[PDB]
Amino acid sequence: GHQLRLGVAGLGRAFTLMLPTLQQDPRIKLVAACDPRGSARAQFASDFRAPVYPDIEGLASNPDVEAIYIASPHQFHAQQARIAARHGKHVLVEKPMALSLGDCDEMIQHCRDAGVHLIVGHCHSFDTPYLSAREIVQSGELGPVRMVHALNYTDFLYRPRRPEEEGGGVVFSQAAHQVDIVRLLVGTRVRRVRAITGDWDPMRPTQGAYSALLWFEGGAFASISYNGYGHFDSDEWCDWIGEMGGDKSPIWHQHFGPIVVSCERGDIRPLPDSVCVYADLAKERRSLQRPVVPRFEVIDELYHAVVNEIKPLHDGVWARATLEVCLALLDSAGSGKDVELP
Amino acid sequence: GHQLRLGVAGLGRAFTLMLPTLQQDPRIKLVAACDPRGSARAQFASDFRAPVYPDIEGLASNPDVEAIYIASPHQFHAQQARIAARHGKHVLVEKPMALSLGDCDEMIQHCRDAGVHLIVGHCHSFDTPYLSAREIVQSGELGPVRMVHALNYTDFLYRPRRPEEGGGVVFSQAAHQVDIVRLLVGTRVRRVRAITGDWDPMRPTQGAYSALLWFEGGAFASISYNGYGHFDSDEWCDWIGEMGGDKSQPIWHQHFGPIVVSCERGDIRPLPDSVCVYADLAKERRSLQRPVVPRFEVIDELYHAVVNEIKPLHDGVWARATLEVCLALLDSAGSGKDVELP
Ligand SMILES: NC(=O)c1ccc[n+]([C@@H]2O[C@H](COP(=O)([O-])OP(=O)(O)OC[C@H]3O[C@@H](n4cnc5c(N)ncnc54)[C@H](O)[C@@H]3O)[C@@H](O)[C@H]2O)c1
Ligand SMILES: NC(=O)c1ccc[n+]([C@@H]2O[C@H](COP(=O)([O-])OP(=O)(O)OC[C@H]3O[C@@H](n4cnc5c(N)ncnc54)[C@H](O)[C@@H]3O)[C@@H](O)[C@H]2O)c1
Ligand SMILES: O=C(O)c1cccc(O)c1
Ligand SMILES: O=C(O)c1cccc(O)c1
Repeated sequence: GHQLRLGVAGLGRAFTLMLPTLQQDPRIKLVAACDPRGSARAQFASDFRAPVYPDIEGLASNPDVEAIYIASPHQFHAQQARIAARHGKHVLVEKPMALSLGDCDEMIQHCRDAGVHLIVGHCHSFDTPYLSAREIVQSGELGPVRMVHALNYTDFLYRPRRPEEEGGGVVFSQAAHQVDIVRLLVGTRVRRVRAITGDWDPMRPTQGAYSALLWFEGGAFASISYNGYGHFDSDEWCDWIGEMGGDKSPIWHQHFGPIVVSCERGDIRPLPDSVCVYADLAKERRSLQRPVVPRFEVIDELYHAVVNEIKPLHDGVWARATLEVCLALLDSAGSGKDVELP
Repeated sequence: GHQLRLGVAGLGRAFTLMLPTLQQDPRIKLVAACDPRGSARAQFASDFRAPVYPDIEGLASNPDVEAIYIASPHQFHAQQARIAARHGKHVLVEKPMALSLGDCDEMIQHCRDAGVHLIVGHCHSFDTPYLSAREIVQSGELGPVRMVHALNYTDFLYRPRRPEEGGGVVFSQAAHQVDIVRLLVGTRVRRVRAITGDWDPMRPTQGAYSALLWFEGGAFASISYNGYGHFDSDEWCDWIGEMGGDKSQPIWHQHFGPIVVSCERGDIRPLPDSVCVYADLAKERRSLQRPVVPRFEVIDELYHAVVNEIKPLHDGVWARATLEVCLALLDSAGSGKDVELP
């Protein structure tokens, strides 16, 4: 109802990252959890005075549960979403939604059939500075987007959230956010992708870096670069605020590295603490409110979908679209040619 | 001799940009000029008490001239270099060397045959911060280059030098970018994929681009440029402008926008006032000396070529190679496909 009664499937790293949000947002009450590990279940029952289960059948069968947050490893998402849906539970599943388009399709179908909402976990494209930059684009204040340039230099490869890195770890985890933000901002279909990955650390035989071109319906183009190898830190270019809102040198908004949106008549630079507008008339630092609850935008989509029936932007269809781009990046770098997106 | 005796062909915008350099560098004496404009000739005779001519035949026939600086519009370069060479004058020609590979070939051949040195005008790849970053890469200190990311957001399209506008921002602006990237990686470009953007009717030329470059040995670069004068990426180069000025009279080095060089074991960020090295052990701001003469690196190549016979890095062959990449960018953007380089 007023307090969304949330069950959690998979009490891992994603869950723990999401916890301050679920704790501090007054719209959420944690009512149950499942986890195959006894020590996680035990932690949760203690922490939230709440029933726990070894699996999703148990969580999904608890009728007090209204919605299930899926933070299990990716290969259980499709199954866990299916079971939640069968039992009339709305679903918030972490990025990645799934690692195949087939899993995603099934997920969409099952939630569609059960008549429950399907929203995809935390993605940085939920972050207020991007929603706000999206608002500018959609307002027509600067005309349509023509070019987007995005870059993130991080230490993901060596100081990550571990179980995400199946090959292309930084694509499915890191490019997911980047592509999502770019899609949010441009607001049209990706039609073509061309990607180069870099992989130059034997100790870490996975792709740690990439550069990609994206062509969008309507003729806007994006370039996105990522480097996970932990040397230069591009938070220097985001007013020295880290990914999770923290100060580097009472939080600010989350972000995913320097991004410049070029509209026909001006540039938008979303920052963790403001949105900078460069138009031919004025140069503007437009203030943002400091978030009281981190990642509250995630809870907004969920709360409004379940309580008010408002179709959420970050649905299954949306997330599957980002997955498809991510698969296309990997195919492009792997094969050395363009991928065309239907 | 000790003072290189320099004739100037074409007293245009390039010349005037180069002038503080030619004035202040003690190795240079301006001894003669040609220009089809009587008012430019008159200005020069007055300023430098020096003989002037309507054309290159006159400048080339002055036997006191040791070297000729060609600052004429591009379509006269090949002819003016041919004539200089015929008369045993060394040649410094502005970027662009020429706009066709045929012109360039002729230029190389003529200077080769006459036994005179051929160097290509100012290019930002001459700038000390890049030479210094090059020194690090070539030293093996951080291992080979694996990735380069370069971007420049400027007001070129609307506040340019103006006789530089086919594909104006490619031949003028991407020339510097590609040159810097070539200098830094230090191997051949093998492949290019480019998108250009052109979204101002009042300015029906390409004002923006993003391109992928593959290099021999597997390094890749991505380069982005946007000339539409909104965001100003000098913000990311310690607020120092292209020509070394402060944008918050001793000045700093010249540059061509934010560049990050990823070597196998570290990143190099060349800045107008330092070279930042991010290696696994330490993060280092390596200081540079403030130049006494702007663009002295250009006079170093010329002076050392003519007086000491040291083959210059920025020769005709080198410059032609950047032109070839630039043609390839335009061909790639213009068509929907990769261009492979010989
Ligand atoms: N690591 C991150 O920061 C992060 C962020 C975004 C999304 N994700 C996604 O969420 C997934 C969950 O892993 P994590 O990164 O949160 O850390 P993690 O591996 O510590 O957490 C996953 C935990 O979920 C539990 N789980 C629940 N149901 C399960 C089932 N049926 N079978 C097996 N285990 C089950 C397991 O005990 C497992 O340890 C990741 O694989 C990734 O796909 C992770
Ligand atoms: N505009 C710049 O700042 C800049 C920078 C780098 C290189 N360049 C290159 O140098 C070229 C020179 O133009 P500019 O931009 O310096 O400005 P500009 O057009 O003011 O100067 C070029 C002048 O050279 C003179 N000239 C000399 N010999 C000539 C000849 N044989 N025929 C005709 N004119 C002759 C002309 O009077 C002409 O006006 C440009 O076209 C460009 O290719 C320009
Ligand atoms: O959504 C997240 O929790 C997250 C945070 C860090 C990186 C990543 O892959 C995802
Ligand atoms: O090399 C130059 O003199 C120059 C100066 C500014 C920008 C440009 O296109 C070229």
